[PDB]
Amino acid sequence: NSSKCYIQVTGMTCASCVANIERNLRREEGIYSILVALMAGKAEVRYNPAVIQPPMIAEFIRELGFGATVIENIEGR
Repeated sequence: NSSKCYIQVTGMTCASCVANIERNLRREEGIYSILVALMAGKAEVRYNPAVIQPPMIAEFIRELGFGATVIENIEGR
């Protein structure tokens, strides 16, 4: 637990969209750190799959109409 989940978002280029997503994720009960790989069109959340659960993270992004796709790596490396 407390690991990295990778995400990609179909509109990373939309500047403030990532900043919105950051904040949104930041609050969530299990997120220790937000996404940032706008640079190349990825997102990297430090998440804690006990409370939150990875699909709920993905849902959270999709709420603002963003086509999120999610790559959970492993529960800790």
